[PDB]
Amino acid sequence: IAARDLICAQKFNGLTVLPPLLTDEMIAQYTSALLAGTITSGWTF
Amino acid sequence: FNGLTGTGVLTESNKKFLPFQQFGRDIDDTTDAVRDPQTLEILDITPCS
Ligand SMILES: *[C@@H]1O[C@H](CO)[C@@H](O[C@@H]2O[C@H](CO)[C@@H](O)[C@H](O)[C@H]2NC(C)=O)[C@H](O)[C@H]1NC(C)=O
Ligand SMILES: *[C@@H]1O[C@H](CO)[C@@H](O[C@@H]2O[C@H](CO)[C@@H](O)[C@H](O)[C@H]2NC(C)=O)[C@H](O)[C@H]1NC(C)=O
Repeated sequence: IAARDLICAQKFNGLTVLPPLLTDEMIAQYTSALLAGTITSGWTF
Repeated sequence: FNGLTGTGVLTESNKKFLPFQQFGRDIDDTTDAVRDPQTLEILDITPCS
């Protein structure tokens, strides 16, 4: 995971990789919210 | 270094170059490590920002 790395995506000649807007934790929270809502409420949510 | 040109940042490294080997390579077939011909110490190359 890109935690300690000193931003080393670029490679020696005008080539860069950009990070995604949504981090993985936010996606996990979205999935958890959807699943809890469908377990408790059904389709009405 | 020894004819080959380049630009970047030099840092001390602790690689394991064989005695007859001069410099290193990378998956992107680019220079990544050098051995300076004055003290025979491995040196690492970092690209510019
Ligand atoms: C930018 O470089 C500096 C180099 O000083 C990084 O600072 C490090 O910060 C961590 C946590 O605060 C310390 O444990 C390290 O000791 C620091 N480095 C040094 C050499 O002392 C900083 O994290 C870097 N920033 C990014 C975003 O990569
Ligand atoms: C090539 O580099 C220098 C050129 O004079 C010499 O290496 C150093 O020489 C001084 C004496 O002038 C010593 O005190 C150092 O310990 C030497 N450095 C090393 C790494 O040996 C020498 O002529 C040559 N050195 C080598 C390693 O071939």
